[PDB]
Amino acid sequence: EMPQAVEDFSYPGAAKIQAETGAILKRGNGHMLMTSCDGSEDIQVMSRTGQKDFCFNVMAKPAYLTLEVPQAYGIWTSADPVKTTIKDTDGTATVINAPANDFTGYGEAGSTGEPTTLIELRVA
Amino acid sequence: TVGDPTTDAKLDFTARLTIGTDYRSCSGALVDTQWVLTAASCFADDPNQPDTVAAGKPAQLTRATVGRADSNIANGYVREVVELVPHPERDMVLARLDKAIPDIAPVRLASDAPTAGTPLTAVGFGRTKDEWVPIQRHQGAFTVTSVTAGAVNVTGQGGDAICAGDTGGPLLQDKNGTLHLVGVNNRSMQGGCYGSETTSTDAIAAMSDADFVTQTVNRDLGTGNLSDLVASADFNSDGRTDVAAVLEDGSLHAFYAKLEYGREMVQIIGGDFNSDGNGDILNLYTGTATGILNKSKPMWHKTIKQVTRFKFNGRGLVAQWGDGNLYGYYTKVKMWPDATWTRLTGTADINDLTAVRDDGSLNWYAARKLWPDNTWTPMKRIIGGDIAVGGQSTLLLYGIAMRPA
Repeated sequence: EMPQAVEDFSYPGAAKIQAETGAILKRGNGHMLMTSCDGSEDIQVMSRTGQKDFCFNVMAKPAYLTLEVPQAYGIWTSADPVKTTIKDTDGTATVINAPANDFTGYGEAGSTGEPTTLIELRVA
Repeated sequence: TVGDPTTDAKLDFTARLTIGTDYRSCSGALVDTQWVLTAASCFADDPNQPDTVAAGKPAQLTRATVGRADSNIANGYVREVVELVPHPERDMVLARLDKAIPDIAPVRLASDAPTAGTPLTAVGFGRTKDEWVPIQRHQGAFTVTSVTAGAVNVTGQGGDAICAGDTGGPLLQDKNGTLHLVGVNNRSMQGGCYGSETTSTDAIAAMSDADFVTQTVNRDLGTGNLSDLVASADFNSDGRTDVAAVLEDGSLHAFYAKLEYGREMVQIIGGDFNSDGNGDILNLYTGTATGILNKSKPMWHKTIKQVTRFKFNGRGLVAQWGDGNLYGYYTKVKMWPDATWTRLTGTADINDLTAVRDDGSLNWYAARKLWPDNTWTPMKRIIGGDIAVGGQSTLLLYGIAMRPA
């Protein structure tokens, strides 16, 4: 029996990504895609888990995707400001505003040394 | 729907709708400037069981953009949905907008189903083979595999499956530049989609329903403030006398007896005057097979008070003159020995010419009392064997409300 052709804003293929890269994805506005890192870099996320890293591509602005990546430590930006929400081990969340065309870190490689988790990645 | 992007003004009657902030999204198309047709499942808590999608306001704020083929530009119109009218049997709903979009034409509806082998096209804002959400809408190509009870089964031709976000999207079949809506996409195998894989390209769509739309879009033509210009005749060759009435738009609308509403001067009188099989409406407007009146012509080569229909020798009019006399016309005859005419009405097969006295009494001429009480004083333009506009200008049949409320 066929499924309804209705858009629920659940990231397509998220089940396979969890199996292959170790990252998990949930809901977004559909304008951010997970892709490979091969000269097509836009927003890059580095962590010490899963397959080490992965890249995302922005299709339109504004855009967001509430992906989850444990033990993240660094982010690269390009041609755009990036608003990143991370969470500590005590459940407290904070927001870091990263500048365009630069590199910033998170807790683990930041000011606190905490093994924080990426909760939300938002495009200006 | 996986195919070439299109922004041409052939499919600018399409629409994209969203419910809530990020709750649900699906496609649709215009059937009027005020009405957009989509699937009922888009508004369901469970899209696989669109039974609880009741008529009335949307559960969540629902908005739609029309004609915006390219999402990166401001081109197109944005309207809010105020009311929903679900189909009583199948997965289909009509959305009423707060405001009209008079600039964008609707798509015509098909008169019948496509058959197996028929080349159909489809357009929508759903997922592609490589994008979760597209920038521009895309057009695909499908063929009919079979037709079922109120639905059409289709398959992708050379791939191009119906995917996700295509629900509510139109199925189209064109001929000689004219596009007709043949159905609305509901479910699919979703093969060849971004983020997923399956071989099958099969999909199912609800069959287009012209009557459902007609009785919803035009649901409120009457019941409001109508003129007294009402007349009866058979305008659909059904064997049942229908009713036509003039509305505030200055046009004459036909309401068909089962009154259901159709699609398309001091006194008005109808009847099949020339025995042509199509009811007509001093100039005679002749009826045609399509229910549309032709250009009128003079019935002759100003002191008459009332004129109503009357059948003479199987075929006619009766005119009440200011002198109190009543004459029938085919050649004319005297209807009554003296000047004793009273409100003149049309005829009906009571067993006969109906009439109303100034004292409110109703009677008929072969007069004899036709109604136990005397409450017909305020009644005007009584038409025909069942037989008044009423004090609220709502036609009653003798007094049942033939008109909806």
